[PDB]
Amino acid sequence: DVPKELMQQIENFEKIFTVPTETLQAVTKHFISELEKGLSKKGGNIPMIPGWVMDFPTGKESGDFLAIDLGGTNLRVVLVKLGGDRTFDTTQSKYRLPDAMRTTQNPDELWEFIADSLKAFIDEQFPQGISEPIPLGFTFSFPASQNKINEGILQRWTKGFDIPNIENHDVVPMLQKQITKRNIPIEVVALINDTTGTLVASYYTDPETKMGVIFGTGVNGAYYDVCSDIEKLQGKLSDDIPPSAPMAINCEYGSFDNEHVVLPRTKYDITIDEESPRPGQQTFEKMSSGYYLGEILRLALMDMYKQGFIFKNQDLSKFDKPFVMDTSYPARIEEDPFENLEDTDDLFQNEFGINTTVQERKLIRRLSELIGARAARLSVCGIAAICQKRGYKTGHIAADGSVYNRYPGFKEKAANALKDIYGWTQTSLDDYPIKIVPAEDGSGAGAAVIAALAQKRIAEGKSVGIIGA
Repeated sequence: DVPKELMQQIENFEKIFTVPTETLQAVTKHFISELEKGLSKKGGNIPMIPGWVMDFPTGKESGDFLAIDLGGTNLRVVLVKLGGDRTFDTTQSKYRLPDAMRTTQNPDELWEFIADSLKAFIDEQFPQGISEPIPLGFTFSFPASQNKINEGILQRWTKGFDIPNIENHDVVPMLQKQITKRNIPIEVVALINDTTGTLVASYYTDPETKMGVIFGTGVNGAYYDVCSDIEKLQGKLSDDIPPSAPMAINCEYGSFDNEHVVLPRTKYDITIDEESPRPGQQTFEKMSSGYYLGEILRLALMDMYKQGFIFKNQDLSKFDKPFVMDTSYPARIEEDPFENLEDTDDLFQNEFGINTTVQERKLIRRLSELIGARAARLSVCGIAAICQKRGYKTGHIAADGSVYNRYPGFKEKAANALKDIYGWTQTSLDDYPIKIVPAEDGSGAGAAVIAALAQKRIAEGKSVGIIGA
């Protein structure tokens, strides 16, 4: 179809958004230095946080463990029954978080709500009551600091929360105090980030697990390093931790390349960064998360409109507004099945009142493929850098997040990007030596499995954090 003028614009967009193999290998190479710098005494833009998990699950842990996940809307409560055979059973209940609870002015209140919901859960699940205490792990996916598995210092509220006297305090005793007040025999023994549970719960059912990874609104990965290779813990680990012990690391690598030395940032990426809540931060997350792809698309289209190629004589009042297109716009455009791109045509007409021609839809579609492919390719550089740092030649990468699970074609493109990085020659994704597979649940199962490892150490008197606490 496409006229010559549009065809030249599509070829300019191919040059802006294509990230060839050599760029991927240079990004990856710089990413491995940054991982190592984050583990050093001096530190770096990647935090590389010790997760205080110092054991690999054997797959034979068994018994009843609880996990709670404090989310945006709901408090989720999970009873996890470890089978002792690399399998587990879960039972969950969701307790919607009152509108007014997120912003209470009584700091005890939230902990009372969590303990009351625990009480109702336990009532349904253990009708004859419970005699010996059940270990609990708390997925607290707000910005926090820890020096041992069973503390959690809030650094700053997020997602609308705004409760006084909690920032800079340990939240574990606040929750434990309300549990003990109601006489529930539950012990809080672990506080984790959901990415570090993703790793640990997938390892329990699949011992080829080399990493846990999230491809969602936020991006993150966790893996096991080795305590002798972590310079910043030198002299902070008591003698009951062997030098070769494993140490789970929560990278928090969304800040990779805040120095702007390797990522292929375009004019559109600079504009996204400048219009965001925090310009200069979360650089790798802005370059690789699915959350920005409709806004990238939007800006490229606004450029074409302005330069007189498309949307001639249309009213753009509804379209010309930042973040009017979320991730599901490009996703739907990529899924449009037929050649004349009828779903895309309905979308632009119904949402924005814009009538397009077929040729305009082929440029929109081709733009949406280029942008979803770039985000998939860049998002695996952190996987490759960890496997190359640690020398994993084979293994499974446990993945989760809404982009990984739902964005069209993200899984094939992420796998093929690994292939390019490594120069593999196999031709089916199933024979690749490093495979991306569906993760187990990190918020639920993962916190419970971590609670099972911490409680065994605590019981034996072994260290669960640095000398001091």
